Amino acid sequence: KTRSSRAGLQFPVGRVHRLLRKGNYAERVGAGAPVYLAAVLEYLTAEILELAGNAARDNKKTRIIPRHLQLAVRNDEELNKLLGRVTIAQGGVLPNIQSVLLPKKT
Amino acid sequence: KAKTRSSRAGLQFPVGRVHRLLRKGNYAERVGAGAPVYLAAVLEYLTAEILELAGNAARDNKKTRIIPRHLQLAVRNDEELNKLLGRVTIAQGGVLPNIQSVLLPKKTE
Amino acid sequence: DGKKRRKTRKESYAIYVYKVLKQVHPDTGISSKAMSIMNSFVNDVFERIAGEASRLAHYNKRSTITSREIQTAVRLLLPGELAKHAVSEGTKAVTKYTSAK
Amino acid sequence: KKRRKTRKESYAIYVYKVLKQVHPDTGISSKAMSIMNSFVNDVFERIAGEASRLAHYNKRSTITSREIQTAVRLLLPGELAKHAVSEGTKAVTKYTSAK
Amino acid sequence: ATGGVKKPHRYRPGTVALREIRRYQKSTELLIRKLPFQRLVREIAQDFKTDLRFQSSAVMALQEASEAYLVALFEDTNLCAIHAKRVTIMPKDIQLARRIRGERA
Amino acid sequence: GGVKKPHRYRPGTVALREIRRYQKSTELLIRKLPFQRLVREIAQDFKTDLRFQSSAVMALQEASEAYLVALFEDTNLCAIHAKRVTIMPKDIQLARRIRGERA
Amino acid sequence: DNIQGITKPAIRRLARRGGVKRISGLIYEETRGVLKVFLENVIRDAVTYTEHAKRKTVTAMDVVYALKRQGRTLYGFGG
Amino acid sequence: KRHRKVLRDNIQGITKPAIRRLARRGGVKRISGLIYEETRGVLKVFLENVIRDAVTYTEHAKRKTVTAMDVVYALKRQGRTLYGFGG
DNA sequence: ATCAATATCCACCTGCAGATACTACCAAAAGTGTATTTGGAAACTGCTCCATCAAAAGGCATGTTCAGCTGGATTCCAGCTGAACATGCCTTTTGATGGAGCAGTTTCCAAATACACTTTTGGTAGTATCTGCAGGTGGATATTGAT
DNA sequence: ATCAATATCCACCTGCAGATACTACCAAAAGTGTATTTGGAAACTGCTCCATCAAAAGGCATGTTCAGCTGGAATCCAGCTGAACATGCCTTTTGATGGAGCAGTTTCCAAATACACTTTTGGTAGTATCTGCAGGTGGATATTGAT
Ligand SMILES: [Mn+2]
Repeated sequence: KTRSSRAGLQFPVGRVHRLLRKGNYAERVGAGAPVYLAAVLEYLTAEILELAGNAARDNKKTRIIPRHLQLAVRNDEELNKLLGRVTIAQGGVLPNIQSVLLPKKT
Repeated sequence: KAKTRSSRAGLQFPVGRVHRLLRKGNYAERVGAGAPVYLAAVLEYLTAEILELAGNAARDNKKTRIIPRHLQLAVRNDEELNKLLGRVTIAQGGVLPNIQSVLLPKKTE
Repeated sequence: DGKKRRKTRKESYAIYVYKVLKQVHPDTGISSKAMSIMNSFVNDVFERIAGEASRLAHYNKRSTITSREIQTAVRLLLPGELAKHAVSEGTKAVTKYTSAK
Repeated sequence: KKRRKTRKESYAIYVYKVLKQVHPDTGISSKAMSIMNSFVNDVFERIAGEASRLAHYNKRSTITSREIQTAVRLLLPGELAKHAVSEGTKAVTKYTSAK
Repeated sequence: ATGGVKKPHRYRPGTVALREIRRYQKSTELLIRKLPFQRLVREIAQDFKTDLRFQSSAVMALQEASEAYLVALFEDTNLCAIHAKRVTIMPKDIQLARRIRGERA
Repeated sequence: GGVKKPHRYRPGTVALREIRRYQKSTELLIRKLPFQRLVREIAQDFKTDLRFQSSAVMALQEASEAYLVALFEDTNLCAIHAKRVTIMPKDIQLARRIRGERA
Repeated sequence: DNIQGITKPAIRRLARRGGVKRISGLIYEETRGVLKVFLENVIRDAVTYTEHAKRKTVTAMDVVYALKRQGRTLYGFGG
Repeated sequence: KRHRKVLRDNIQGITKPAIRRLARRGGVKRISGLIYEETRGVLKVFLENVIRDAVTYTEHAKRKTVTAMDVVYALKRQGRTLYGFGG
């Protein structure tokens, strides 16, 4: 049996393990860590997916693309901060216009 | 011991310590013996390069011993270093004499 | 007629992603373009974590990264409520690992 | 007396050594020295880590001197690099000639 | 009789601007023209170093990443006139935005 | 009742003079206690009843201030940019946004 | 008073170092209310290292790394 | 059979509308006259900046082409990590 | 141009918070041949991709004319703010200890790990059918603007 | 409020490239099992160092009074910056072929790891004068701001 199901996950605790030895951040690699890791990564993916999903729906579409993704990401407080210096190809911006730039009094 | 590797290059920077220092952080599996020198050299020069302009800043304000303020003035008054430490703060360094234009007495001239 | 000198295996999570995709939205699809951000989502974060962890080792002169470091790493890196969940989510599967076989 | 003897090894001495080869008659407060150790330290990692980064991109494992050059090339601004890039390509060929 | 200006339809100064902000904000395609930007990526390299080659892709980032830049800098700038109490962006605004970001001195 | 025309350094002058005075000075510009009071008031909310190393609090009083000191230069600019000289808090808010603070 | 225990003149004092001529009345609170975030964020990152090495005292090293990883790196304490 | 014709002053290959467009996307209504030029140079500084890097990669791997990865490595390393193109 | 009223900046004065230099000291940081390990350049060399011309064509940039309205300089002006200047509370301090608690230690099994088998699988080629969305035409309602 | 004139919602369809969907191979990677080898919990206590208390002082703060004028606020007015209009060029699009110069398989060696045993010196830990400075003393007159 596999270590994924073994920890009840979808991410590869095998493949992330490799990328911790070959990676060189330390010599000795723990045994809980690579699990904790996969898990960690998996939450995020998920978090953001469940986000640009509703986005995807908002504009009545069913195939999440970058735009919805950047709508997810940006339209949300905690994520934004995680990717404050990050960038997303065909990103699109969040629609928005400053106020004094709107016309009034005839 | 006979003589030093740092002397085999003519420095004051421990080519020995470098080669071990570049293991503790785990920067790679194998190290080309050229690098620990190449590094020391650069670091050495760099340290000097400041000291120079810092020691140069010593006479100007009639004092002999370098204080942080002289190290800060050394750094910021240069271009190529200001940038290199555009994201760094020296403890107790203070700020360079800079008063903005519009602020002076009798409007702005 | 194919296989013309074996190209160094380019390996992504496009499966692992899409696995966890269907869980969130059963009928809701995904561009290459749209995915091809997602892989860097992982890519980006992993290294940010492996990194910050590696740093902790040498702050305590430790040679190994425990799932305790990862927590701290995540606890530092991941902000607000995103950290909380993760912390627990991390442990949850960790525990499922520790109490097996 | 070897009990609380856990060393705090620093560049400080080497820095004073250098403090002289251009300004041989100069004092430096122990707080102004504390800075200079935070300097080279910073400069050490920065370059090292970059040369450490410069490995895997190329599927590398041995940090040769080259990737240090490059690290510093990538690291140090304008004119200020040129010298350093030189300074280090120097010493390397000296120790090549040396024992 | 002689009183009714002219006849052709014209929109007020800035009402196409609003019309457009609304638009180039709604979507995402890269905003300068491929091959003209292209050369500017070719020519700046060739000036660092000659006999060189850009991957079909690799110019793209340089562009994608490069718009992005400004559009986001532009935002910082749009904000700066507004702050000075204005609707118009004059260099300074940028220069100021560059300044604070820590882009110049 | 009076004094027969007193010496009053017409306002603004003491300011410019203090700028001259304070810019070349290097030592910190907040009382250590109130700071160390605040350094201990907040910190609790992450781990309870702690101790601060001698240097630790000051390293902050370096940074904390160092952050502010600069944060002001930036504010002034904005004020000046709006053709002003007094730093209205709107400036600060604008000067936060830009660095990547409120945005 | 803690946060209010941060003096309006000290606010002025530090501002003067930035070359502030004229300080509006509101600034004094805002300064405190911008100094707070700074600290929370700083110390948060700091203590998190403490809590790792198993310590009841915020070391100096605890901070350097906080300010480094914060991006506001500091010089002359790491000893 | 080669080409490689003279290559100069392309910055204006960044044209007023296209510049102006980013000014829309930016949420900008009224554009100064000096802008477009001022703008053209910042792009260069930018470009100028990221490409030193992406080449110093190519340059280094003993390459003669600016592989996607390079550019990205060079973007992230500057503060502008980009998702999408590789790595 | 006059000159009271301060703040300032020069050598000259001396004491202490602070750097300078020596002696005692010992685990470790460093250097040296050795015997063995493998990364990595170096050539043949497939194969993918980029530089390149082709020609069609067409959307999008240019530049010029004409105005509507936003910037700039206008004086202004009322209350917000620096200055002084009176206290006077409230940091500063050093002085020198209760006492943690971080440092330091020598243990000692769980945890990491490197070695040789084992078994799946996820990734690419290649092959071949579906299917979401850009995109064009077209028919009601929206917003803007001249009335 | 109504008329008019452009841009846009809103659903409608093609049509194809962009996803997703099989086989089939198939190389590495992932997992199982024991063996080795070790980094760090786990208590015990030292000792540098962190926490208020002590006990006079007044330096730095605030609440204070008055104007000195900077923010903001209108008023006007020249002219830039937008909307539009007429063109056309150079951007864009689609294949097509050399041919680079990149990538992977196959080889053999310069250089480096992993041991093992002796050698030099940087941090530690004091005891003592060394020493430039960091804050008072006159004395001077520029920088300020009344006349
Ligand atoms: Mn050129």
